[PDB]
Formats: sequence, structure tokens, C-alpha cells
Amino acid sequence: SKCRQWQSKIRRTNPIFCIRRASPT
Repeated sequence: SKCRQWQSKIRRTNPIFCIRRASPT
């Protein structure tokens, strides 16, 4: 599902873009 996964992605991308400290690769 596009809509749900986009909403979940926004909430992930927020901290991952605002800080670079946490990078679990």
C-alpha cells in the first residue's frame, strides 16, 4: 500500500534527514 508506507516513510525520513548520527547500515 502506497499511502500507509509513504506516511511511515515520512516519520522515518524526518530524524534520518534532521540528524546523521544514527545510520544503521
